[PDB]
Amino acid sequence: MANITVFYNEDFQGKQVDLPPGNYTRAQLAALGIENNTISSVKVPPGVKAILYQNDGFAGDQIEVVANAEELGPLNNNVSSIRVISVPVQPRARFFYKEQFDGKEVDLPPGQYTQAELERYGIDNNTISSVKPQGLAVVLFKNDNFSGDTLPVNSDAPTLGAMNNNTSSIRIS
Ligand SMILES: [Ca+2]
Ligand SMILES: [Ca+2]
Repeated sequence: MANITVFYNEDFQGKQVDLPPGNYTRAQLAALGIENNTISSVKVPPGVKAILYQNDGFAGDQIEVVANAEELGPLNNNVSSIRVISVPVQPRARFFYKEQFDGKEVDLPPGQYTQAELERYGIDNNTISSVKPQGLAVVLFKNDNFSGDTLPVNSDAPTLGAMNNNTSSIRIS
């Protein structure tokens, strides 16, 4: 019942398409219609972990995700091959764009992120705000390699766009 959902245009914009898990490429896609510069944004719920592949035929710099990716990454200039495999259930956290549990919503599973993936994997170098732990507590860092001042969000906070200065790294515990 799971299935990844891509977006034609960037910024989580542009008609989306639901593709079933499993491994496939330009061949299967040829059957559909989309291919190449199209898988701009992505949205993949838990229960499964996806792996993207720039060049078709499963080649080129690959990627790995299990949540949504408003801004995939630099290699987003070309996409066609992918690989998805079911995965155990894992809680996560939910962040909102505007300060008011609103605006572009993004979420990430438990783990660690830096000033590169995090931003280009859920939001960006900043503009976070209101957070809502969907299952695990969230901790923010104000420096690369998660090393410096921090703000451990041990609970609900539908408003935080006034403290986290430049979120360089995070740790969903
Ligand atoms: Ca963009
Ligand atoms: Ca806020």
